[PDB]
Amino acid sequence: STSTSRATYMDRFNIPKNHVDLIWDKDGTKSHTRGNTTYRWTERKSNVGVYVGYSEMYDSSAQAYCQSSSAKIDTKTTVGAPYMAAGACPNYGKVIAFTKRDGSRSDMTRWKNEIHANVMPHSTTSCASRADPGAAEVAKSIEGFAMYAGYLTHCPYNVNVYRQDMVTDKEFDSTVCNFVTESNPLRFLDTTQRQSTQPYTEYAFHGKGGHKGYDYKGQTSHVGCPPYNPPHVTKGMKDSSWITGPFECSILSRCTTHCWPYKSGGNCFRSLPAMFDMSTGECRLLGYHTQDFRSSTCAELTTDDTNAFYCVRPMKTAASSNMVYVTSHTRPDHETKCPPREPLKNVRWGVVSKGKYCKPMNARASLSNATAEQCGQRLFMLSSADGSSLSSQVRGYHWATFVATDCNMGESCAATARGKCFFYSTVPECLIHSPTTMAFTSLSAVDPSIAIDPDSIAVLPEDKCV
Amino acid sequence: IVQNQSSLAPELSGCPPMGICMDGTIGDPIAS
Repeated sequence: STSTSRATYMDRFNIPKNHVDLIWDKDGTKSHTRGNTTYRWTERKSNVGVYVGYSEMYDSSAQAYCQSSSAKIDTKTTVGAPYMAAGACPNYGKVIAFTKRDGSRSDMTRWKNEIHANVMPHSTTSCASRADPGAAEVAKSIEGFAMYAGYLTHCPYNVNVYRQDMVTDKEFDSTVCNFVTESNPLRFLDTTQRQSTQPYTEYAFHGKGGHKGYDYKGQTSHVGCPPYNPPHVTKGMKDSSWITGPFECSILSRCTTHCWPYKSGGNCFRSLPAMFDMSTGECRLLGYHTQDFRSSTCAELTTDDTNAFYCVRPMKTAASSNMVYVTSHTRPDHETKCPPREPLKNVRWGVVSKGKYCKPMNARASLSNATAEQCGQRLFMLSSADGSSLSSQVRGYHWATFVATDCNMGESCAATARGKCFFYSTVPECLIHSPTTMAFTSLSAVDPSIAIDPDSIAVLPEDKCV
Repeated sequence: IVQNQSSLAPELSGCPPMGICMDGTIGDPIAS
């Protein structure tokens, strides 16, 4: 049945239903087999914010470390609650931009620098001198959002990390996380590969190298000891080859929580979000869950105050369309449950009319004389957001149809064409073909020049009698 | 004091603070 197949396909565009807050649990009622592995999860709620997505920090380790009132989570300060970044669908084009408080002078590559959360060095035991946490980290004035490259020589560093923290964590699975176990640890300083210069080869728990990060070594031959001279240029993972897409990137986050140190009163790192680069395959863990901060106390682009947090907000641009914002709890069936990266060329969102026709959805709102990129950007900014304060801005719009004044939106004019953006809060059931239109979702990249066709199962002739 | 195992690790290592000794050798990872 084509109608059934159409509904099954169009399910991937039902963002409020499918962009959920899930947690991993072997007794969860939700499941999906991806390749050889059956993933199990619980859906805590639906309709997670797309622009900014949060849910309460969930820690099912035996000690429940990051659920403690004394655990510092970056969102407590910036949002007012201990939130992890949430949302089961990969968010294409979404980058955490460093901005002024009014959103101007945005910097969409600053995030690649490491954080300065006053963590490293965590210990200086046996060192000739001491140093406070923070001393080894990149200068506050160049702080980004990327998680530290690594910690200790490898993870799990000892069998107690593995047996007391990892295996008894209800979100951990030794098969899914088979690259960070006792028998197959994730290497930061690989001592099995000595060099003429030093007794190890440097890798990283995440990333492909080349970034500004903390000085893990210090200036002395006693690795980890003060003094430090950041920034240090990071190296890449020893083996990133299994990270083939955004969901695999989320697995790197899922599995590496216990690789980071936590002591009462300090930052507790868990369920970290990540950036995936579709063009290079790089998976980079982010150290912060915060996605938007624009309070009067936010630092605008540069500060020396290590107790301040930078002004940031999510942004999409045509040029950011290779980037993907991925939460730790990405759903393994996302290809069939979530929108694809590319906008959809030459179609209009609709709902089924009289069985075998499609009528356009009813617009909630419109924007005139916009570009297609602007349509996708504003859709994103008007979609949904957790954290309360942006509720007056977001409207619940997850689908938009751009109608060019006189450009075929599959041709080269698409990148500069102006026209009208129509915004919708209705779940779509079908698509109508048109030469002069392009369809966006709030999870789509916003470059009209990469737009592709939907599956033709979605497309029906227009009901022109409405 | 509440801390996770990776936080405690350098205090148990034979080669603190990161697991590489002054002479470039490693671990006993749990030496005490």
